[PDB]
Amino acid sequence: FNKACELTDSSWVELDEIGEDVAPIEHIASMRRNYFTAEVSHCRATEYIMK
Amino acid sequence: MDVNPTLLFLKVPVQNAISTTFPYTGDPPYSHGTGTGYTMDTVNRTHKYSEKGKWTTNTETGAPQLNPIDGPLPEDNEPSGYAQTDCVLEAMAFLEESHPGIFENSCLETMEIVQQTRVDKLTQGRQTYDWTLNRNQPAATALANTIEVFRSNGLTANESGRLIDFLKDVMDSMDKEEMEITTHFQRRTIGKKKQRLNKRSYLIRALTLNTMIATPGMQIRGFVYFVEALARSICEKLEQSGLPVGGNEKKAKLANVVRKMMTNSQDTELSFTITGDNTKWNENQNPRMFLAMITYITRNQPEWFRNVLSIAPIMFSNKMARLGKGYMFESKSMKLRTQVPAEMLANIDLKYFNKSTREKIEKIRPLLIDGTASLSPGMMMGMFNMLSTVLGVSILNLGQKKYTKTTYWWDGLQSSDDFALIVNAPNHEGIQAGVDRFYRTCKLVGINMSKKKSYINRTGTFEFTSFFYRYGFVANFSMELPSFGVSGINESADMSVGVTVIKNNMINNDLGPATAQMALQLFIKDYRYTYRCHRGDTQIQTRRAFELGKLWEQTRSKAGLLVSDGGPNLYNIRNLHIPEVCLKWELMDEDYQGRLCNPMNPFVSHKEIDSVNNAVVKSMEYDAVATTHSWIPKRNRRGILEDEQMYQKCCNLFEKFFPSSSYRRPVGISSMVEAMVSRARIDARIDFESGRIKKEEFAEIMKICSTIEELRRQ
Amino acid sequence: YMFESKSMKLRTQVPAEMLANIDLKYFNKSTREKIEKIRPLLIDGTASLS
Ligand SMILES: [Mg+2]
Repeated sequence: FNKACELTDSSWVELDEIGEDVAPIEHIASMRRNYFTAEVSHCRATEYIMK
Repeated sequence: MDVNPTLLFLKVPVQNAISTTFPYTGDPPYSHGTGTGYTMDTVNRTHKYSEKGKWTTNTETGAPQLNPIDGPLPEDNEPSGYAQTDCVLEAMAFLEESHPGIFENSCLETMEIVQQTRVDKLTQGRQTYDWTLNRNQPAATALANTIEVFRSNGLTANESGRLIDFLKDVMDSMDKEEMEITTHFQRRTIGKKKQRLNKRSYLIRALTLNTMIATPGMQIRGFVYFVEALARSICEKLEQSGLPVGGNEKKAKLANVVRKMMTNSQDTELSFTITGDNTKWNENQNPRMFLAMITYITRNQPEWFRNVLSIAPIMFSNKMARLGKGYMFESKSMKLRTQVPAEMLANIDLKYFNKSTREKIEKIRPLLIDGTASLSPGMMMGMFNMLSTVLGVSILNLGQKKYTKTTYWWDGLQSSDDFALIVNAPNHEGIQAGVDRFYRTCKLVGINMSKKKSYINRTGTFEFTSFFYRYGFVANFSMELPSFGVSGINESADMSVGVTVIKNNMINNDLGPATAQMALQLFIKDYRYTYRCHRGDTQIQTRRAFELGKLWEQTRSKAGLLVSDGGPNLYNIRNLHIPEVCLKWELMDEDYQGRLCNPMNPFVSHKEIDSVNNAVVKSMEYDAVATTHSWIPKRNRRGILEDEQMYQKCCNLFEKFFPSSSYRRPVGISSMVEAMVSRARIDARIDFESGRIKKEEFAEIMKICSTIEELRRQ
Repeated sequence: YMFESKSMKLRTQVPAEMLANIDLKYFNKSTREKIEKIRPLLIDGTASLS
């Protein structure tokens, strides 16, 4: 579990595209989503998921 | 450093972070926890709880039966089903007193439902124990088979087309001296088989519960259905109930009750909340108690109504429980495996079974009749939930300060399985006395509250059917995250359903904006993978990739093509509600627009309205444009009916002559065949008149129509 | 100066005391060119003009 909750060298997720943000809440949502993705775009658990 | 997320509950209160205590997101992939041994344990424990009652011998099935009603008062805290009829009647009397006219109006609505209902409603149930073939079968096929058998046995009341007529037909059947079952052998040659069932055999088959938890036969669907209609009508008018409301109304009910009990509390009153569960709900609900409460409910009513409502508890009180497939025996010396059906379990030695199974068989042998165990006391799940809720609400309503005659008084909800009491009193002695009185009254009525699963804390926090209340904040996790994968109807239907479910979760399920965006991303990726419709530009080398590439190289406005045709995804929190074909209609190329929406394409199929732009999961409705991507996927695949599809074959060729038949339930007094005959004659005449048909076809059509007339007259 | 973001529908104002050290991406071509020209003079939020 400890090795699972740690980061890796490369990115283990390539989530697809969405429509362009227009609404301000869409922009806040994009910000939050990108921050979370960067937070867990390389984590080990993501490697497990993709594999 | 060791990761230990449970320590997180030292800062974030448990209710706030409850999402972490729910492991699975979806159905766990094992689906275990059932078997014949479990049914044996259930029967043994149910008869144990009621053991101190009277033992009688039924005059029809000859099986022993148990009667705990009006039994000796419980002396210990073990679960007891020794309910008293006088006490339940007094509780119902007080409930009517505090809600006058509820029983009467509920009875009127139930009478309306009884009068108007139809037979075909019973094709909307779940897997059903077809007694005719003596096995589980679909509701529709089981109903068709029962209708066939009744027709072959000279019972055709259900032909009228009314559910109560089918109930009268069952009434006629069960008093019949013998029942004849006919079966076909479908290969190599076809034959016939006839079987004769005496009165007792058919009687036992009618009062059986196939266990796979259990499902009764078509004999006992209608009566429970009508009793459920009555219970639902009564509960709809009760504030303390928990059914049959949805997710949004549950929060309102919880908030209302908690505010009512807390604010009304004065500065000198102490309040407590008991979050509780019932020890064993369906194992201590004696059918006689429900019969007594239904008798009280249907006082001063038409006799036919009283009897239709009273049959269900009467039928359930003498019910039989089946013992499933049987047992498996394995020998290591010769690595030899065999299956022993439960039927012979009555007359098989007790050396092949371990100690626990030996005890089970020893206890269940005296109650075993014709391979089925007679379970008079107790009940099964999923049938009398609402009436049990009514009884619980009655005992709760008994708590009003006027009844208690003392300072303490209680209230709260009841959703059958679980509940949440709230008790107000001057001192902690008052709280103790109130809880003691509530517990003793629940015991007298025959209800056991799970002492281990029930805990009491000062008012402000509790739980109720997966709804966690904390100082006004209610957290909902009854269903948890839904399934965001492609549902699997077709391309357009799956896309619309996915976007719509994301939107509905955002509106109701408190889902977040970023969470919705990620869910949309995951769904679009899953869709593209599943349907081999990857982007026309991208190279993934699927079976469909070449044609998508050619299409992409052909068109001009590549932003207009659908996702399933190799186009960009254009959804967002903005336009989740817009159907795809509309959302990018303006961008669509003229030729692609014409082809994709050509209504003469051979890939479009539409079914009856009830299955158009709607999917069954509960059911949900989606919006989509009927394009070339609305195809329907291929179908995958002892029977009383000679041709299982005779009815389906018959309804078809009606839609041909009368397309409107697909849309609205057609109504007419003429038989069908004459309807097709007249329509065909008129159509052929007008077709000849136009000039697109010649003389030979007209002559052939009229000869054929005349011949059909002669065939039907004779 | 006054900046506005149409995407988020927001408005803000910045004083001249912070104009000495600030990004030039916000402003347009002419305004950024003028800022570039006058950057080496702003002393304590006050240009020097002999
Ligand atoms: Mg509870």
